[PDB]
Amino acid sequence: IEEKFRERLKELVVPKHVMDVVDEELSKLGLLDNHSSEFNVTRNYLDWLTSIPWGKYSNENLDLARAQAVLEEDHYGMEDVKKRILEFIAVSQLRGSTQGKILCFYGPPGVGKTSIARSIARALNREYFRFSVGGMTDVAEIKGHRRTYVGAMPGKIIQCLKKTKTENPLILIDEVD
Amino acid sequence: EKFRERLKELVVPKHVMDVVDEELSKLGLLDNHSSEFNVTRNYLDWLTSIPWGKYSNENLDLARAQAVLEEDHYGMEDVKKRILEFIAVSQLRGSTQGKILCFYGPPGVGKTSIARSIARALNREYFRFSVGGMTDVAEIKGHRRTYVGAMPGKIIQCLKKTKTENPLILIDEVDKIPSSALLELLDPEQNANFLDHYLDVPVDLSKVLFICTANVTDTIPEPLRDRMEMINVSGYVAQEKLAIAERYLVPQARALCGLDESKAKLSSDVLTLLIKQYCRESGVRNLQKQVEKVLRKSAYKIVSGEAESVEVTPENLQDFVGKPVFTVERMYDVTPPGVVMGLAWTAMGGSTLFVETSLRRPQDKDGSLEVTGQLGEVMKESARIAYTFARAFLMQHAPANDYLVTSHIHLHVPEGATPKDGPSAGCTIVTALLSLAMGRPVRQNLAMTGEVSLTGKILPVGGIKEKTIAAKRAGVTCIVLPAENKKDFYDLAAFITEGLEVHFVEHYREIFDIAF
Amino acid sequence: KIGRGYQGDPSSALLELLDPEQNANFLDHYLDVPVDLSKVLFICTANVTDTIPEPLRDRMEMINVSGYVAQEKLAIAERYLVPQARALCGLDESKAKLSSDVLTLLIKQYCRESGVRNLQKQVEKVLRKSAYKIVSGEAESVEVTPENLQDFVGKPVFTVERMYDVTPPGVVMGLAW
Ligand SMILES: Nc1ncnc2c1ncn2[C@@H]1O[C@H](COP(=O)(O)OP(=O)(O)O)[C@@H](O)[C@H]1O
Ligand SMILES: Nc1ncnc2c1ncn2[C@@H]1O[C@H](COP(=O)(O)OP(=O)(O)O)[C@@H](O)[C@H]1O
Repeated sequence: IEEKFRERLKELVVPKHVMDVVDEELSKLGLLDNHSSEFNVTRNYLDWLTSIPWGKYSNENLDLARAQAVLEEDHYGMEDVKKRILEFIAVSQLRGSTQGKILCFYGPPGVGKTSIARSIARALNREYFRFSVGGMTDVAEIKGHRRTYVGAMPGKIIQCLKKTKTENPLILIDEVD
Repeated sequence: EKFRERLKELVVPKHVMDVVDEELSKLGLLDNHSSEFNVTRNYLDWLTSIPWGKYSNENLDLARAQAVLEEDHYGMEDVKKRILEFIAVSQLRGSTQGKILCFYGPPGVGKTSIARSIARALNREYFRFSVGGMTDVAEIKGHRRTYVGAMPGKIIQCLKKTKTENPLILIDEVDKIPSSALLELLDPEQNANFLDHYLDVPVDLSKVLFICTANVTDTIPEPLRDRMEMINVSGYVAQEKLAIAERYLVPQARALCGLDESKAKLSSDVLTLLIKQYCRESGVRNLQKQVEKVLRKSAYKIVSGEAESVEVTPENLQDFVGKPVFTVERMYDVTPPGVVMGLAWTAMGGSTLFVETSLRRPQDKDGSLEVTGQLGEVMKESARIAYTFARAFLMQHAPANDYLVTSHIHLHVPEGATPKDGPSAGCTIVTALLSLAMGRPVRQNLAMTGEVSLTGKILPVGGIKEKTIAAKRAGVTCIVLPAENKKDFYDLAAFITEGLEVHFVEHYREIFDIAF
Repeated sequence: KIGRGYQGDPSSALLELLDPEQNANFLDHYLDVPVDLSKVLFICTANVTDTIPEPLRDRMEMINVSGYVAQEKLAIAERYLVPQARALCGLDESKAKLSSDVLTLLIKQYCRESGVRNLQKQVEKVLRKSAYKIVSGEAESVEVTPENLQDFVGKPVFTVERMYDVTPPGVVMGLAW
């Protein structure tokens, strides 16, 4: 029903283009015939559109002392990673807005890269999603399929957004090599 | 009403009760016997089917757990010990829901029956559903009520069948699997709140115990691997295959075929003939197939009028199973010069191989070695390294002996071993070349295995269990192993290594001394 | 039935028809009364072990039906194939006869596949080639000999093996399977 979709947006900050798309799809749903193929298509589409956290951010811990304690508590050593996270927090504190970076941890297996990533998420109070690019070989697993095709599921960043329900999710891409 | 007393007997949650009475009043606007009537009917039937508060009492008692585990299965002492450790840890922690157990090993070892045994031991309700390339979520979560194909799914069907909120769900063949659905099924953050598609109301899968089985772990996704505790289930030796067949396989199959003991029999001798001839695996799957074949043909016999009571002795066995396969045996009872008995760890299991060498041209210029056998790059490298070490060893030990460095040899290693541990025959190749160069045959009943480096260090190998099993089965009295496999050889059993003079070595020189 | 897409017919719709426990209440969309198919013997055929979805592949019991040896093929050709081909082409046994010798030769040099279809094709070809003569008036009767068989079935597809009444110093006889 259009009610659920209209309501799931009342707690978001939806951009104008997304709102245009949602409105035209809702009119299309109103005009379509129930439990038909096109209706299922438009329903799945509106579901995925209205289950994106459009203006929601989680509130981060910017206290250097507490973050440093949380880091020193879960892992020994790793001074490069810990200094990098502390500088990240200092720069995010010198501004008001939230910051976005792209880091790469490389090293032998079993040295705590994934675990320190989870600990960084805990210290920053962000969410935490991880997907593997370990051997994947189809670009659709990242970019998504059209709506025309039968399977038609959106990527994996869209799925991590829908899951974490926030826009500061600390994605972890394992095995990029 | 039927549905009313249904929900009255069991402890319903409030939101569920609200929704069910809502849909019941929605049917109250009667639309008798239509699509929108039977949809509501099936919805309410599934709802009053699902158990809501009722559960099964558990039993974390180690004594009864041990009794059940030893009764339901033979052997598997280490797997049983791991199960008891899990049970004790889960009694201490009290939750019994932390990490998922996953048994892996060769096919036919009965890692699917351990789940039933565990359900019996924990007094839970068992349920199994397999995941072989399902590629869909509709098996787990189901379909929507709008589709003409409207099914709740595997989980809700399990709940309706067990009538229990805390059953045991085995997941078969994970390594053959769609996976994100399993993640949402196993993660305790969302098991407590599980959403079926055919049932918009959620469900609580927090007290549910999940087990997994697989054939190999490498193909299981690393997300799941991070969430499973792997238990290794190994194959059975012939001595315990016999016990399994006598106590479980033959009674089960005789029940399957509608017979009983007074009409169809299978002696220990014919059973072990089956085990050693018509089956060369590490499980009991092919043995179970052969036993079912025997019993089906015996049933046909006793129906056709003849043979009111049939007996299968090792002489009339070809009437049932056919002609003996895997009959080929030791190729050399006294090996000539240039032939050595190595041990191989093949796919099916251990084997004994006869590495052979022969001069090929009549005897400046250097000699040459050509190698047959379907060898790969690594195995050709191993043959070259062994060749060079044997050359140098001879030119140091017998400096006047000119055989290796001038003659043209032909080496043949039989094609049994896996692509890995192919280099395990290095000491065998070196000894074959030395035995050919000198005029001496190798010690009489002597089998060997182990890797050799360019300077003669004896490097460790795998599959010591299979290799010593095949070595004993081939009638070998003296076995040679690398020195880093002392643990592997001594920690396997005592009824396998009794009359077996074993020699552990580190460099090749002492292999030479104990082989000549 | 390769793949299951929009309400896939291959497996989901058939497993509940081949599952021993499910079918006892078989729900058909029309005639919405779950019926029991308990006393029903299901025989499936295939020509590949794979390309059967595993949820069925484990429900059935694969029975292998391998090809035929030359003497099996000869017995089949004499019991069934030649009489049926005569009944179709309308030729009597006397107007054209196929000895066991010529049938053995045909099998040995023309039909070395696993089934009997190519053999039936060759027998039909011989019989219709002879029928043409009977009708065109020439050769009011026909006899097929291992010498003039090339006139009915063409030149052999396989190569003939040599034969040595006295073996030279180079050759040795051997038995093959
Ligand atoms: N410096 C460290 N301090 C504490 N634990 C560590 C450290 N390094 C590794 N570990 C432990 O090793 C385990 C496995 O590490 P993991 O994160 O799987 O390595 P990888 O980098 O391959 O993902 C983790 O559970 C973690 O607790
Ligand atoms: N140690 C054992 N004791 C009793 N039965 C066994 C044992 N090992 C295997 N089996 C038999 O093997 C069959 C199950 O094989 P299983 O190991 O489940 O194969 P898979 O692992 O491929 O599912 C069961 O019928 C079970 O009776």
